[PDB]
Amino acid sequence: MKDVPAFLQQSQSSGPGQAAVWHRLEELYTKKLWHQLTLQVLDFVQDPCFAQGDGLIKLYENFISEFEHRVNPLSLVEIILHVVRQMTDPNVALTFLEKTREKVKSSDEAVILCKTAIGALKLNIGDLQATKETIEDVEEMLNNLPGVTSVHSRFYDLSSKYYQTIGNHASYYKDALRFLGCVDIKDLPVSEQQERAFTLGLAGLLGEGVFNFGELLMHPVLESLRNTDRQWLIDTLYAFNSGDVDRFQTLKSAWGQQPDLAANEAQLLRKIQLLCLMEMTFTRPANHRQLTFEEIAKSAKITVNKVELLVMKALSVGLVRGSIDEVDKRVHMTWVQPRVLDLQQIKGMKDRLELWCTDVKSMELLVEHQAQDILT
Amino acid sequence: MADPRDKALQDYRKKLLEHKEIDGRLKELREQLKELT
Amino acid sequence: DSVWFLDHDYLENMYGMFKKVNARERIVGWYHTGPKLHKNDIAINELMKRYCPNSVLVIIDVKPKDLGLPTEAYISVEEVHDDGTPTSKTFEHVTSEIGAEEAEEVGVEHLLRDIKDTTVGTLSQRIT
Amino acid sequence: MVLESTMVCVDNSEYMRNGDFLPTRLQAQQDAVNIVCHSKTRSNPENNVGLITLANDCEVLTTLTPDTGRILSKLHTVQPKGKITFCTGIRVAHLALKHRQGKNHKMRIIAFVGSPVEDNEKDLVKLAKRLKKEKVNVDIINFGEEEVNTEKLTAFVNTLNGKDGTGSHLVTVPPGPSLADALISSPILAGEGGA
Amino acid sequence: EQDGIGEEVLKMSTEEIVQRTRLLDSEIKIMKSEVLRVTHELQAMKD
Repeated sequence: MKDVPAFLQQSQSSGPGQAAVWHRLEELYTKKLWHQLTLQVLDFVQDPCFAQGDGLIKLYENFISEFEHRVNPLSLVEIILHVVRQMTDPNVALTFLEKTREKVKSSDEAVILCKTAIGALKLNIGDLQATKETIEDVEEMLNNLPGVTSVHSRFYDLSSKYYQTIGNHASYYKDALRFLGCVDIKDLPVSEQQERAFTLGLAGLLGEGVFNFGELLMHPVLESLRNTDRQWLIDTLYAFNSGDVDRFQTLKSAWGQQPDLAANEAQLLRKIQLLCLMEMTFTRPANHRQLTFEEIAKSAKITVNKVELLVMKALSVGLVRGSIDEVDKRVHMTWVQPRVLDLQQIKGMKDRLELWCTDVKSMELLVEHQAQDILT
Repeated sequence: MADPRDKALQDYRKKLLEHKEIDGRLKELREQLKELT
Repeated sequence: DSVWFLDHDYLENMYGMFKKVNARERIVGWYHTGPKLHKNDIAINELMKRYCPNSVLVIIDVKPKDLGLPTEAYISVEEVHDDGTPTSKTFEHVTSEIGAEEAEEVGVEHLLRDIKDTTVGTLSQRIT
Repeated sequence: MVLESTMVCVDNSEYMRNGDFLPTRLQAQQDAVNIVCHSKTRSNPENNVGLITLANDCEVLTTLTPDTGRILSKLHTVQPKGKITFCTGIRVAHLALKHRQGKNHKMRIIAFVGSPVEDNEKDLVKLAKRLKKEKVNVDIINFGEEEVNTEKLTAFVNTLNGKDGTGSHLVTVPPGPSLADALISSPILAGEGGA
Repeated sequence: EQDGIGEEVLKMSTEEIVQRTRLLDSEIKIMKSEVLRVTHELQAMKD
């Protein structure tokens, strides 16, 4: 008879809003304006699907088959990605997927998205183990290609929701870092960014790895959108960087709220101490990277005795390198790691580079001066 | 025959018969390249 | 610079031919001739790999960018960069050295009697 | 055509998704180009054909040679979802026309439109005028504009004619079902030879 | 395409079937162009 009018009629009844969409679709299908057909498909799928409703099977199983070697892969793929996240059903999701994947006349672009659709399902059934593998493969695909900005953010958010659920703050930091920088909102929920943003900061404080507090502030995400939980979250980042117990301590109501801060209170104290020590070595030119224990204690606002043990643990892990001369009572830093990315910190580098430009000029003249008669 | 399903199949099959010859030619030329290397 | 001319087939033809003149001359990749490294270069880098075994991008300039060699060697890299920016495709440099085979050495050594970086012949040679 | 070298510009777009030309507009456009390229060589072996793209960062994929096979190999592979930057495709085609193995041929570009053009009408009017002076003639084949609405190409064509090695002309094919390949009937194989 | 499977034809209604056969016919023209392409690579190699 005809393919699309029968399916479209069953759907028209369910959603009166979609009635206008179907008339326009019917006309285009016959004419073979397949470019228009994609766009027609795009508008329906995003929030409606009839996936809480009914009549989904008759329209979709056939549409994917119809589209299968005419209308571009962008049509086929849009149906799966949208339906699966709403759904808890593996059967129906699996059928749609197999058909979507397959080659089309215009191109092969469905693949990246197909894998994303699968990931979502595994999360919904409640398989932590199943989800994490698939997520790793897509995140990598995104890292390969520069400039696909929107897909990278949208994927990063879904992956983040899985991570929050299992509890792996350490892992969470790494994957979070990426969303914050590329950031975009074109499909991303408001509420989801707020949950993932909270866990991301908490992780960041626990960090032994973290020396990118300055990056978290710089990323628009935390600063622009604040809630009551988010008001404290940015503040705790600030307190770390500064590395003072006085700024840090006022925020203490927070330590009780999450067990993650409350439990590893030792790591927090050690972190703020160590970061302040790094800022002092950094502020100071290449004349001294030596600081006394006394000076470290003042910055840290932690006792002299406990500071000496804390500095030793940081050395032991390898975050910092140097020597401790306890006769002198100085920790001489041989080596210091990559610091927090803030503007001021870009400026600190200039000071030494500029100074170095003038000492080299002066000196270059003294080397030329000595036996200028003979260079030959 | 008297079935529309019969007509579609017939069209696909006269085309498979035609694809098979090109595919065989494509293969021969391609075989020659690999051997030259 | 998003309009330029290049003959891709030519790369393939040249590869076979160079083998007769010396065995040590095969398609290694492509040369760029300065002044910087451009976005427009990235399109050709992609293409070169197919033609060549995997290629290298060496930039040979007419005047040094430093004071030593006028050559830089690059490999395409993808790296995440954060400050409000997404993952970037860039070219990461790898350091270069000088070196030659015996034929080359013979002619340059007889011809040279220039001042050089240093020749070595006195203490004073060393200050230069 | 006699003592002539022509580069064919393939239009990779996003309005080539339509099946108004079968199978896909683009795949129908590959085929349209290929028979025209063959016709040119067969008629007069003095013909050379080269390939350039609008797609991506614009480069000369293969050059002018008597061999239609050189151009064909690349044509199929170029990204179907490419850019519809027309002016940049034309300019690179001018650079290749200069560098040939034997140089005595006139300079011609025959261009395909898979789509309505994205870049302003103003820009093309200008490019056409300078290009006319160097004596590279662009002959434009029109099915692509027509899908949504009437051809902008005719204005650019008019500006072009006056100084050319061989005449420029608009060959029209209905954008619906009559196939892309129908262009063989309208002359682009041999121009008007005009002034 | 979906040619050489019975199951697809039963599943799809007539509208698709008329359309589909037409795409499948144009496919032979592009496969002839592919034969001609390999012959060129081989000629370059031959020198």
